[PDB]
Amino acid sequence: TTQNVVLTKYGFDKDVTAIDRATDQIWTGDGAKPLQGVDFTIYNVTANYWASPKDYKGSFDSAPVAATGTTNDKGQLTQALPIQSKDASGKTRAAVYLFHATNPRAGYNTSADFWLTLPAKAAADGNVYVYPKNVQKTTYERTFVKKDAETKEVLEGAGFKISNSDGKFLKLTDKDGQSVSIGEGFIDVLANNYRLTWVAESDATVFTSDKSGKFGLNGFADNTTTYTAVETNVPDGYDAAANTDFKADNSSSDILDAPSGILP
Ligand code: NA
Ligand code: NA
Ligand code: NA
Ligand code: NA
Ligand code: NA
Ligand code: NA
Repeated sequence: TTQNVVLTKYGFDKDVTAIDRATDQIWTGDGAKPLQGVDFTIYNVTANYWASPKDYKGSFDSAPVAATGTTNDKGQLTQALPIQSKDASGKTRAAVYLFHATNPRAGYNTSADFWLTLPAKAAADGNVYVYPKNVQKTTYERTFVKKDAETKEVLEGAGFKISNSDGKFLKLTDKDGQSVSIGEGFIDVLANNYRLTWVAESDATVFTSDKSGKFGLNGFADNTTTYTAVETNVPDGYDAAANTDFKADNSSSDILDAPSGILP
């Protein structure tokens, strides 16, 4: 015999704190953003808890995995869980489950671990509703406009790589670390739930100026680190721009490409 636990992850403004809600309350978020693609492990902590209930403080040491999952487009993750389970001595008990975020949405801190006993108070539909809490982090972005140095008009199709002070280069991956194909323009890492990794130059992501000359991305961790934009694919008939040092300071600035001279 099991109960359906429905986990819903909402994203909140940095300075707004959610009130606790009972497990029999169906809460729309009012209308905070549902967070898709968030990974949770549910641990069966029945044995850890019943070792000494008054001392339990959220340990999942040696606890088996009851289930894993990922939030969907509604920020939701559903899982049927046995209401009873065994303690360390093989005695049957009311089951205790601990919910552990293993991969938070880009731009968010990991949720706090929480746990509960089953059977729990359920909503009118028979489901048990939980709502993990976390804090949105402040991330930063940078935009560049590629231009013709002579005409001052924007330049489409110029390719760039980005390096850090270690000489490693930026590669965008999906939430699971896999490669992704990146096109032209400003890349919305936050909306796409991408990750910034630092790799060898040959494996780096190439960013390309779009029809308005624009390229760049959001999702930088800080605004103090210096990075370097290096032009790797120069439009035909131009000379490469000098390397451009920058901070992810939410600004936009121009990068100039000089037309190649032709002599008689
Ligand atoms: Na997981
Ligand atoms: Na355990
Ligand atoms: Na018992
Ligand atoms: Na994620
Ligand atoms: Na957690
Ligand atoms: Na791009």
